Amino acid sequence: MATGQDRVVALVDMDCFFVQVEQRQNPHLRNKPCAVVQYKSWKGGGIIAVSYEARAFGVTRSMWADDAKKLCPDLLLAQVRESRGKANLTKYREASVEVMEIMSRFAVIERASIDEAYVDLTSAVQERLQKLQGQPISADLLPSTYIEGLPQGPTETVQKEGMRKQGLFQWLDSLQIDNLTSPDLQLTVGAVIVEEMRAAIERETGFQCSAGISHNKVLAKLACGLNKPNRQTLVSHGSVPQLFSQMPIRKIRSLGGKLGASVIEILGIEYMGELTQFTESQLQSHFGEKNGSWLYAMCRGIEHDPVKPRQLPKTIGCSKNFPGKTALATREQVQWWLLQLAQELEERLTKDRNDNDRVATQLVVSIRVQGDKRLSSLRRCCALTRYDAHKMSHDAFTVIKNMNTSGIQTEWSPPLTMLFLCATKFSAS
DNA sequence: AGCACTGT
DNA sequence: ATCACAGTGCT
Ligand SMILES: Nc1nc2c(ncn2[C@H]2C[C@H](O)[C@@H](COP(=O)(O)NP(=O)(O)OP(=O)(O)O)O2)c(=O)[nH]1
Ligand SMILES: [Mg+2]
Ligand SMILES: [Mg+2]
Repeated sequence: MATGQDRVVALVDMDCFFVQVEQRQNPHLRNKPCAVVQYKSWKGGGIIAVSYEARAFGVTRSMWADDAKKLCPDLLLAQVRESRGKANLTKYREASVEVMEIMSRFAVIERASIDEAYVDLTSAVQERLQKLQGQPISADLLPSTYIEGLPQGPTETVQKEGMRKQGLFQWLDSLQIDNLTSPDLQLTVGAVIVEEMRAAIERETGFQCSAGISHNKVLAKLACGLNKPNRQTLVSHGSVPQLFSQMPIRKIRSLGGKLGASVIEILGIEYMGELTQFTESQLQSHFGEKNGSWLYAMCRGIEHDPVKPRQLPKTIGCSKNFPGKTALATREQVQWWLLQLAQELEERLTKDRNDNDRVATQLVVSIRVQGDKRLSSLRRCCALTRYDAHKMSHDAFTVIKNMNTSGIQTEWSPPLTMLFLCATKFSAS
């Protein structure tokens, strides 16, 4: 804990998740360059998930499918289901629940996104350590594990699986010889458990995933990306100095945006490791007490954000953009789409209440007007008393109708480029 | 409470 | 003209 080695934390991330879901359903897509796309009409659809075969051609997320086909002519495409005029992600939310439920059998999980979850293995590691007590850890228990930073020094060596094994052997040889620390043993056992977790996910869903194992959430997530796909990486406390010495600051979670850019600009540094030069007080003065404290500890491999026990989303939301000439202008238009959104929301809320024994109590309504730089022009709350689509849509209209700045009966102005309904403030029931 | 930021 | 979500922190 003084060196931030009290916990064993893992981050599991499903490999090209939406693709895997579609590839499981359509075997003709397996082991092929493939992507998942929503809305075929505009340039073949926007790509939101890309198999690794397709990545090898340069296909990326946030790319029009027509442009993707220019890079990858044999690219196959699965379409997001469309329901009530909009993209419907239910299939991937259900697939995500399959996975989370398996992970819960092993430990406390924090659902971080639709396709990844943090795991706190600290207690499971102790449990496992007293079983087989004193018995050595065989390389056969870690068949897909990389040890970041290894192999090193002097004493297969040209291909990747050979590299992995050498690094693992070096790690395990130093373990059983007492040349490593107690937290290093714990991470190793954590990694044995994460192998079993990943094998169970694949056996029971067909989905492959990658994992990071380390002492905190940031290092776990960083480690998870070092060896994708279908592999897991152990980032020990001792590997942090070399790992961070050339790690771009933007690669650390929460520094990929404006804050990270201002750390680079204000301090004149490029890599996470350079942050160790500064005093905590110096970092607090530039970035605030909380950010400074977090940065001072994080650049040394230390962070204390806990794995929250939260397997379910906190909100259930429903949105649609209306770009360009499709922006909503008549009142009958806003009311029709508000109803479409409200109807999908009701279905999902009803399923939620039956599955998870809880009810939302607040309806958040957000819109965007044509010509606003910000992603949201107005957010407004109202009570959510019944799971009734028509009420929610009327209430959503009631709380935005004052945005219309026009006189004509059947006209809305300025036109709306975005509607968003969100149920929140869940309570047991 | 409304908003900005950050992430998948 | 990507888009559809979702969580956290500030004031
Ligand atoms: N609509 C939309 N969906 C997204 C976006 N980013 C991700 N998703 C959806 C699609 C993704 O399938 C899922 C998980 O996102 P990741 O873990 O960041 N990428 P993946 O799991 O696909 O591949 P790997 O993890 O091996 O890099 O969330 C986005 O910008 N937009
Ligand atoms: Mg993923
Ligand atoms: Mg992910």
